[PDB]
Amino acid sequence: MRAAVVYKTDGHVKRIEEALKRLEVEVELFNQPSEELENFDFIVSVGGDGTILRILQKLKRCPPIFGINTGRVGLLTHASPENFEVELKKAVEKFEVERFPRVSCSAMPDVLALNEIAVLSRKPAKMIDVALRVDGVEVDRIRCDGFIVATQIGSTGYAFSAGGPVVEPYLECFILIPIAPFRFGWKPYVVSMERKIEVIAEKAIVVADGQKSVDFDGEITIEKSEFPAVFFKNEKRFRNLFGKVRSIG
Amino acid sequence: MRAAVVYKTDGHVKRIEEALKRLEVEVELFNQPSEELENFDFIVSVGGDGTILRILQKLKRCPPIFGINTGRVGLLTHASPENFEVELKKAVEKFEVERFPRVSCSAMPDVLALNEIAVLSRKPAKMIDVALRVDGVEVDRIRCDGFIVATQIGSTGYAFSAGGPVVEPYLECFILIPIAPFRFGWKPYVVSMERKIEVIAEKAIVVADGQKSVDFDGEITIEKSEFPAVFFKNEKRFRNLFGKVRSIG
Amino acid sequence: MRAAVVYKTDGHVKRIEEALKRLEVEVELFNQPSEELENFDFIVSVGGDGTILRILQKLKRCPPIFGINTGRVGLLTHASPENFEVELKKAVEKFEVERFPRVSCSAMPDVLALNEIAVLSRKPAKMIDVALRVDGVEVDRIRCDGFIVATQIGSTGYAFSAGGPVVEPYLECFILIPIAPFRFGWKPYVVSMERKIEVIAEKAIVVADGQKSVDFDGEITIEKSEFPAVFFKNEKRFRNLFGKVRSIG
Amino acid sequence: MRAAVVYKTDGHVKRIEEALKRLEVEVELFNQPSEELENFDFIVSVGGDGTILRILQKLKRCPPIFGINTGRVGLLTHASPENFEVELKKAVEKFEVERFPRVSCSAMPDVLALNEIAVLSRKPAKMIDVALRVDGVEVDRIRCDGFIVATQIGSTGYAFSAGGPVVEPYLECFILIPIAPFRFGWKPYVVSMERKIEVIAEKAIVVADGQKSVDFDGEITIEKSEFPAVFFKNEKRFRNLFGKVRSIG
Ligand SMILES: Nc1ncnc2c1ncn2[C@@H]1O[C@H](COP(=O)(O)OP(=O)(O)OP(=O)(O)O)[C@@H](O)[C@H]1O
Ligand SMILES: Nc1ncnc2c1ncn2[C@@H]1O[C@H](COP(=O)(O)OP(=O)(O)OP(=O)(O)O)[C@@H](O)[C@H]1O
Ligand SMILES: Nc1ncnc2c1ncn2[C@@H]1O[C@H](COP(=O)(O)OP(=O)(O)OP(=O)(O)O)[C@@H](O)[C@H]1O
Ligand SMILES: Nc1ncnc2c1ncn2[C@@H]1O[C@H](COP(=O)(O)OP(=O)(O)OP(=O)(O)O)[C@@H](O)[C@H]1O
Ligand SMILES: [Mg+2]
Ligand SMILES: [Mg+2]
Ligand SMILES: [Mg+2]
Ligand SMILES: [Mg+2]
Repeated sequence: MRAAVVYKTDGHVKRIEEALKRLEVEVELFNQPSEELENFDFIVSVGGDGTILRILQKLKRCPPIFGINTGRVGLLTHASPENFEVELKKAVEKFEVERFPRVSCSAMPDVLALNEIAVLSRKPAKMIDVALRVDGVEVDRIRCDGFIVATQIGSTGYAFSAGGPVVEPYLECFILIPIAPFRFGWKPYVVSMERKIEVIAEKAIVVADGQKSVDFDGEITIEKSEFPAVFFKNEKRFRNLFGKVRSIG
Repeated sequence: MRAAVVYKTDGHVKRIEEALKRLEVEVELFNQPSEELENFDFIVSVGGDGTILRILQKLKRCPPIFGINTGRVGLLTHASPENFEVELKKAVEKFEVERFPRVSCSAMPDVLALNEIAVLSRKPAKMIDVALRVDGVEVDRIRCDGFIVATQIGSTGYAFSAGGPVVEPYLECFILIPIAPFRFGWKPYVVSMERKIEVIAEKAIVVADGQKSVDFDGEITIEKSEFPAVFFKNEKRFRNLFGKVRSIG
Repeated sequence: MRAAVVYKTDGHVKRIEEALKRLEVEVELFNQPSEELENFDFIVSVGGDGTILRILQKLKRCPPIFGINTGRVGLLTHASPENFEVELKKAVEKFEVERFPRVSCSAMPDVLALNEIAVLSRKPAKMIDVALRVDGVEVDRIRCDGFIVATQIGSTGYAFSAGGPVVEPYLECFILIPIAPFRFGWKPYVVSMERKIEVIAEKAIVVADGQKSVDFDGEITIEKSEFPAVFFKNEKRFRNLFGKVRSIG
Repeated sequence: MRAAVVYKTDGHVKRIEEALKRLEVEVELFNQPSEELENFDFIVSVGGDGTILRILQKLKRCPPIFGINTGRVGLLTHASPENFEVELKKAVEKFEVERFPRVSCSAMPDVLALNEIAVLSRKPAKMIDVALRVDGVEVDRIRCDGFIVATQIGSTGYAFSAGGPVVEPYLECFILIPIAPFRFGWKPYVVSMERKIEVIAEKAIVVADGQKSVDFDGEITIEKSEFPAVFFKNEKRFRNLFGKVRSIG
């Protein structure tokens, strides 16, 4: 097999390359994410969750990702630098994987998002008027700094900061939530990911996973794509969720 | 067919009975629900959502319920008194139903809940220490006035008041949320309804759907039951959710 | 001088008694608070914040209180058991004090509260309809589990749990906030403590500082009293607030 | 006297000018705010609250402002276009005024704010790391979209949208609150307006009342200024607050 090792910082990389060599895996090193990562049997990401999001932005078909967490919280990672070798051995030898859905947005045709699509004001400290439609029916209209359409994996990201619920990773859904809504009452809405979401706003920008962005005016449609994020199986993902969330800062 | 008409107040009853008589349905009137309601082909509830919850408290096997809303919000009802005949005719003639899961609780055998099981302090204005386990793993411990385990149908009830998300009726899940938690940070958790929930607390009471209560100490288990709530299909349930929620008060 | 030492647990008391004798202060020991505490030059509380609230419940005229924290967070305390001697000596030799307003409630004439007056449903898991008036004008009506009228000192107590803001101890105000409000929109209100607050509710109970309660129906009036809680000056009160708050749980 | 009439829209201006003429007031019309407005006895603003904020940005010494609300909620206005002549007459004849403090920030000397100073990320969807100091002590560090330092008048503006409390206009304080904080726990802080606020952030912009803005890096200080906003007395300001807030959208 051949693996790609993607690292934001140079630390721990020689060690990981050595461990992979013991597993009879050929290694190629990447200091930046690349679409060439599609040509590998699996990917080892060294960094936090953002490294993983930036890797995913290069992949349509996704080789399974193994994350070694040097960042902050590491909801998408599998191991720490202090003990990754055993978990990596398990992952390569069993080769069991999990798939989580990614969403596409009509404003950025070739871009996929694991966490969220956010619609924001082009100008900080100015609001936009956002209308939300789900399966063709207008369900809300609200003045806000922006509006988030997150997956369940994104429930612990931007949506969390905006006041959203923590949703377990195996419950497929969208979380629909405004950022700084100028209204007396508002609630996050949690809907089936099989539904079509439309967000309508003028003078806005759309951002996927905090990485890629574009101006738009009028309507954008957001729907589940055919190209999920693929990770090695983390048997502790549900258990670890609650502790990791409490450490978010 | 034979239908039971169950009413909180006697207003509108005679006209609903005459409407059923015109549909060639035999009618029996009930001023309070009873277990006898299982013997009918369908049930027409005249009242708000609480009337429906009280009807369900008496039903294991559930004949389809049609709700005529004389209450405040009416998330579980199908029509208003001003225009119910057309919708009632459609309901009886098509006889299409929807089933929503109910949960059971180990402290109260033979009691089912559509909205929530809530564990509260026995002493008002006094907190209880609550531990929460999901599929056998302790995921949180928190001091609070009480703790709610809600279905998605219950997301617009007690869980809503406690600060929970609005969840669409066709996404099956539990919402796990504290009432007045004494902690710097906390979040609602949304998990699969296939999971087993355990709530552990001393000096508490457990309440199903705001209707039935028992004192308990120690552990209670909450799980999906085999006996759902059955309603005639409301083709506008999803569309109506958003406007109805905004009117909550 | 003579000091009362009030303790919830038996443990650290002999140590505190010896420290006071070295400061030439006669000591009397109390396992429970009583009205006799008014007859002392000052009071040393050994416990958490609840022990201080229970002391205050017995005091109209309030000798200065010095708190030694054996409870959880201790916003009302001055020192810990591990190092209290130097702070106690400074407190007594300087005898500088701080006064924090307490409020009274028309339902319980001789009862005073430092944190809050709370109006709650007499029936567990059932809402009450609460109307709120400030300086004679009805400002809100809401269905809720209860309603809190807190001082700024109470902003880190029940009001905090209900979702209220943290208000610094030297900004005199009321925080008005519902517990589990069944409404799409609601906000905590912060008003001058010179204003008269009226809460109107049927089938309710009123509770002062989580300690003393009575059933009531109709209108209660809540206002600032002439008998503040008196503490030795804590020079680090403002500074310590933020760290202590982050530790609540 | 001489009055300036400032108008966002040109609709009711002729009506207002003729009314001032009846009160023997010399009128000068302004299509937009100018520092020349300082040279009038009073100012009549035709528009919503934003028009008033833009007028104030051009004023150090503030002639009393009378607001005619063509906007949406109009917390700073005194009358609607349908009935302004009676309230305007009372204002000119009694000439009773109210002063509300404005704040300055060190990044923009000579710029004053009535609602808030907000520190925001320069890039949408990108967080900044913000440290907050009050009277010289660091009281929080948080990753967020931005951070708001509001006056009590600003409690119904950006701070409101960010989840802050509603504070009555006659209780002077700062409300310190993050916008979309990436942390498990957070609270708004309400502190005395006598305190000095320092916000520290890199790659940020500071914005006064949603109008004037500048890039900054490092530290900014925010303090109460000597130049309040001056309005004609609105006898119903406290009473109207609660209804106006509930209509915010
Ligand atoms: N308040 C917030 N504003 C923007 N993004 C947020 C916020 N809170 C959580 N996030 C999450 O951050 C994710 C992007 O993570 P990322 O690691 O790229 O950003 P970062 O850690 O702040 O800094 P950098 O992009 O430079 O690594 C988004 O997908 C979003 O879900
Ligand atoms: N804050 C709250 N406290 C208790 N229950 C709540 C609250 N908010 C919403 N509810 C919902 O109310 C439901 C009970 O409905 P019910 O109609 O019996 O209550 P009610 O309308 O307040 O009382 P009643 O109908 O007997 O006059 C519960 O299942 C719960 O989901
Ligand atoms: N969720 C909550 N419910 C009730 N009280 C709360 C809550 N959160 C904070 N408090 C505060 O707790 C105060 C009472 O403190 P007290 O020490 O008596 O309670 P306790 O610590 O829970 O019980 P105890 O000390 O008897 O073991 C109240 O004045 C209130 O301000
Ligand atoms: N979510 C929000 N984002 C930014 N400002 C907000 C927000 N919610 C309320 N505000 C308030 O809006 C004020 C600015 O008012 P302003 O009238 O200029 O904005 P506007 O109503 O969006 O109109 P416009 O941007 O065209 O001038 C700020 O001082 C702030 O207090
Ligand atoms: Mg990052
Ligand atoms: Mg009811
Ligand atoms: Mg206690
Ligand atoms: Mg405006």
